[PDB]
Amino acid sequence: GARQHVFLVSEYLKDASLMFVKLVNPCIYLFNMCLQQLFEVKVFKEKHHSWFINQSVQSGGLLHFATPVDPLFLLLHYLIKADKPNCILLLKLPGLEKLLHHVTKYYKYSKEKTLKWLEKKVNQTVAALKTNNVNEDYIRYAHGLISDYIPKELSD
Amino acid sequence: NTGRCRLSSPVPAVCRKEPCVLGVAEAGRGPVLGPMVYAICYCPLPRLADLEALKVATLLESERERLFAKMEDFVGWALDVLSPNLISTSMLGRVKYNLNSLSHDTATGLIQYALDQGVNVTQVFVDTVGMPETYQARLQQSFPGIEVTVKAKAAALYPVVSAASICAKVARDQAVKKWQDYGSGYPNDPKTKAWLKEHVEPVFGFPQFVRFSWRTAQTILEKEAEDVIWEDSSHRYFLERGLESATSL
Amino acid sequence: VHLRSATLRDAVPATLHLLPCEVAVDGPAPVGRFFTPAIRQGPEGLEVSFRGRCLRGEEVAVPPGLVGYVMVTRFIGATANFSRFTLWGLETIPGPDAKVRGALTWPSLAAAIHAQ
Repeated sequence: GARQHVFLVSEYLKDASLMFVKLVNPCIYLFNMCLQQLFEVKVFKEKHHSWFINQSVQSGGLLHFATPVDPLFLLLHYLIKADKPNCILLLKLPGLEKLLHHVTKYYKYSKEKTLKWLEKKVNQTVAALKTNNVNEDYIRYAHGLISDYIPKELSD
Repeated sequence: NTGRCRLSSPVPAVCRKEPCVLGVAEAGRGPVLGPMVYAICYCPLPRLADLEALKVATLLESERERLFAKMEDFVGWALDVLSPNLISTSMLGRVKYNLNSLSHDTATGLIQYALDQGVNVTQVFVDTVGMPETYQARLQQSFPGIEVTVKAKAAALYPVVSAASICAKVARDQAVKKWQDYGSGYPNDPKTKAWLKEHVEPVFGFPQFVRFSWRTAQTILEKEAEDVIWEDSSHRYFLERGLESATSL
Repeated sequence: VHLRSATLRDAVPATLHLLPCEVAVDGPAPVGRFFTPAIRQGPEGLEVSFRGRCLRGEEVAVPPGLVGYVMVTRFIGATANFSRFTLWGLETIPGPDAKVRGALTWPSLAAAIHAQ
């Protein structure tokens, strides 16, 4: 038969009170139009696994996750190339200008502001590593987590 | 019962006091279909004259049912029927536990059972297929206090083994009659080969009654049924979690 | 790809099993004919068998505050919805430090990573 996808979407996507686009990786994304928010896609691919959906088989054992994303990482590639396809709809969302004033009518990229903003996320992920309890030594561990979402991490 | 199944007759008063003799013989070792049974027979040493009349050397299905009825005051029995799913799971498990070692651990179990019930066993007879030298030494080391004897001609040599063989053969027949057109059940039979091929599921394969562990059962699955691959045929965080960034959708 | 919330709100419940083996070709399978009547409730979860191999199962629920969906294909409609899935392991139930168990801890961690 046809191809099936096992997803784990956020609870608020059920009520009406969404589109999937292939945007360039900063290092597939889901975006809302009615609610205005950007989400990333993550697939769980383990060697030797297959699903048994009701009365049908699905090889691979792929588990997709609809997890939120801060647009500051996605929109960063647009001003990273200067140093000093579906990308158009990605930026044009309410409350973007106030969000822009952390990294970058006129808009200019800054390194000093980006360095302070990235240093706050490391201290923000260190608490998640303390809440979810991931196996201080957390400094390099929390730094390595943001490195999978930005290419400037090599310089940081 | 779960995997295997043990059916037993109550221990007769004579067995617990007078010195007894045990016999071990199997039925259903070679078929791809159905379960495997193991039966033991025990009688006091002076009552060997009575069993001398109900001993073979072959016997027909009607005659074996008749012989089983006579054995059923001094003669005691115990069965051990291993399901075809249990046989499939024993051999196909992550650690290979061959039919030879599966059959022989079922033999030592029933002998222990008789010793656990209180039967005054002094000597044990065993029926094998090929070399008994390695089989005798293993059962002699397991039961050091009793004289263990293993022979391939045991069923034709002693009446205790023939009675234990009739009990294993009738139980094997009763079990397949309870399930009931395949033929005999053995891989060599062309009617059996024809039945298996007509009962193959692309995802699942054969039912519980089919011993998958057999080379005959494993070959057919590779042709008709779908290919199934098992466990044996920073970047560090996601590699340890088995997660990766999506690009497929 | 794009799809409404009406299909996500009117999706019938589903039964899911995560096998530790891969079944190469997708399509219909008679689960309720072979796998379902084979399932045995034990002290160490559930026990069934596939291709003559003993499997030990354990019921694994969707992370707190989330819901599981099964999508089929631009528009990709949700054919069904679930709250839990049966996790299976070869000979013994999959341990606490399994790759499947690790990925479920992610949205709880991800809720504080992308925080404002």
